[PDB]
Amino acid sequence: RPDFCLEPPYTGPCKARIIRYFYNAKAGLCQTFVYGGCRAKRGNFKSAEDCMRTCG
Repeated sequence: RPDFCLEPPYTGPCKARIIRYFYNAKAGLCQTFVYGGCRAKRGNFKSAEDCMRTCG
């Protein structure tokens, strides 16, 4: 599990409301967050599956 998996999700400064996934280490599963559309961090996934495969 890369360290980026444990960094908090980042919405960023753009104004869209795109649902993305992040790994919640406490819960042990990937959950959703609202992404603004630009300046994403590494722990920003397009599906629960991509998220679980990388961070799970």
